[PDB]
This record gives sequence, C-alpha cells and structure tokens, in this order.
Amino acid sequence: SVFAIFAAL
Amino acid sequence: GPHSLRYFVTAVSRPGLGEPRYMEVGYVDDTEFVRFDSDAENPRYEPRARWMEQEGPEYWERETQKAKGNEQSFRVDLRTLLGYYNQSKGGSHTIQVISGCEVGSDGRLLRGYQQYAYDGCDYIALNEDLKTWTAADMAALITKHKWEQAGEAERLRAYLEGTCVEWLRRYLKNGNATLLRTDSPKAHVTHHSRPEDKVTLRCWALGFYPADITLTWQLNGEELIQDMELVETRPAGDGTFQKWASVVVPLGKEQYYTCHVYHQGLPEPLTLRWE
Amino acid sequence: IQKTPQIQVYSRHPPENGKPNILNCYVTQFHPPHIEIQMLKNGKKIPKVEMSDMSFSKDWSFYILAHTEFTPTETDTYACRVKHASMAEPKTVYWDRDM
Ligand code: NI
Ligand code: NI
Ligand code: NI
Repeated sequence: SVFAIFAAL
Repeated sequence: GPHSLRYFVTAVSRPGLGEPRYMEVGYVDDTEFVRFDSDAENPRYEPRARWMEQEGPEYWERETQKAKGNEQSFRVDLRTLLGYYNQSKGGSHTIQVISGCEVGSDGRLLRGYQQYAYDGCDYIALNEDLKTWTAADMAALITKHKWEQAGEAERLRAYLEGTCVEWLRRYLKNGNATLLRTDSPKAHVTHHSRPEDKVTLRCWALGFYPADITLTWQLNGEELIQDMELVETRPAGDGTFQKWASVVVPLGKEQYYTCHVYHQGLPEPLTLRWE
Repeated sequence: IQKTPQIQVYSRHPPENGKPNILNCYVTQFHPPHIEIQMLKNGKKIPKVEMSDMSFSKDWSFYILAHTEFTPTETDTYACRVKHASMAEPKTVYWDRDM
C-alpha cells in the first residue's frame, strides 16, 4: 500500500 | 531477517509534448513487486512478481485510484516548484520520492522513509523522529512551513507506523517463497591477455540472490583496493544478479592471485584462481 | 545536473551457439530520465525491445533494463546504442561473450 494523496508542495 | 517496504515515485514534465509522465514502483527487500506507469497502454497498478496475482480486483482498483489521485497532485507540485525557483514554463523537470518503512524481528518500525528530490537534488526529508522535516534549500523551507501548518508529519506517521507495517507483514507472508530464498553464486575466473605482457584476471559471480555481495582480489593475505575494476551488480532479468571484479597482473604471476566471493548463501567464501 | 549513463550488454544465461537466450542492455547513472536505447544485430535495429522497465536508486539516478530474445551464433554481432542529452554522440557498446 503506497501513501495516497501525497502532500502538496 | 530485517525487511523493508519502499515506493519509488517519479513525475517528469514534458511541456508542449503532453502531460507529465507519472510512475510508482513498489519494492519489498529491494525487489520490485508492483508498478504504475501513466504511459502504459492502459495505465493501472500491475503485479511485477508472481505472488501478487494472489490479490483480487478490489486491491488493484484501489491502488490504481490512489495512483490516479497522486498523479494529479504531482502535476500541481511540478507547477508549484517552477514558481518557487522562478523557472520558465518550457523546460522538463522531475520530482522523485522514496516512501517506505523498515521493520526487524520485533515487527515494529525501525526507520521511516519520506525523501523528495527536484531535478535530481535533495529537496526535503522526514527526520528519524517522524515529526520534523529537513529542507535542502530556500524553496524547500516554503514546503516545510506549509507542511507544519497542515500537520503533514502526523498523517504520514499514521501510514508509516500503521498501514505501511501491516501491508509489509502481509506482503512477506504472500511472497516469502521467493523473498527470503537464497541462490548461491556460481563463480569462475577468465584470463584475457593485455598489451606489454599483462593479463586481466576477471572474477565472475552469476545467478545469485539477494543482490548483496562482496568480491576481493588478493596476493597472500593483502586485499588489492586500488587496482580493482568493479562493475555494478546487474540483474540477469530472472530475479538473480551478476557481478565481476578484475585486476591487471604480470604474465607468469597469475597463479599467486586469489578471488573471494562472500554472499548470505555461503557459510565460508568461495576461493578461485585462473586456468 | 546531467549524468553520463553507464552501459552493460550481457546475456541472462551463459551463452551457447544455437541455444535460445536473453540479451540484456543495462543503462545506469543517468539524469534526466529521457533516453533512447536501441539493440542491434549486425548493426540493424532489433524490433519490439521493451524500453519500459525504468526506475531510480537512492542517489536519484535513473536506470533501465531492456532485454530481447536471441539465439547466439559464431558470426552474429550484438550491441546496444544509447542516446542521452549528456552525450554529443550516441555510444555503442558491443556484446562481449569472452569477457
Ligand atoms: Ni581459462
Ligand atoms: Ni527522443
Ligand atoms: Ni520480454
């Protein structure tokens, strides 16, 4: 399971 | 043993050509198991090992959805980072991310991974405390302030300490067959003659797993640091690896040089000379 | 931030004339990711070579493994031609079976 909706830079 | 779950993410802009290329590749103990590629004919998460065809269509539909969402987000990040660095709209740029967890025997979190790069340079990384970030330059400080205000460390912790560990254990169970196996190297020497009566001695290691390996050349105890030409471990493309280490020696003297091969599938190293 | 790609051309299994086998072209240590890679038989483009299996390492440099099916013979030559931004000219590495 990948982290999903990586945080916006 | 001590085992890892790592995702390697890439977004590359291609302005005037199309929309960015987005990729997620997942590794377990540095072995590739899943892949999403936005440039595939029908872009979806796909199994890249045997033991992952054990998951039903809901696993794949759900990981695809996440990849399709992360894709849209990395497009915005590429535009955001142009602004921070005051770069033109016309050039190609890359964001890469390493996202992962590593546990030992306890089955509890040793080390949390979340590190970013922009055009191949360190940008920002979660610290080992799983609370703070380290910025590599001025631009990354802007991301840092944004991420603190939003409590982004915490949401990432929850995944890292929770969901990341629990899917690691599950993936090991499903895949241990192949992941914790041990293919011992088969090793040999080749003699190629070289100008001004010298010979290249090349020590080969073939068909080994895992990738971790050490090759040494020596003359009666002493290990030849300087002289050794050493290629990077390469995949055979069947899940086993190849490597070689070489030295230049004078003709007539080949027989005095010895190669050692250390690997987890050998209680004692292999020893080999020429012929 | 341009990096000179390292090119290795080698066979999956130890080579036997007449015996089907896989030829690998391993290109490493390059950035940016855009790269063109052709595999050649007697200096002629081999068709349908997979230029898809791409990833990168802890140092952020990209690497791709291309592969194609081949039956080695005593006279046939094999090579890998690589074109990167970091290079004025394509670099051709030959398959060397005695290495
Ligand atoms: Ni020999
Ligand atoms: Ni091109
Ligand atoms: Ni194939």
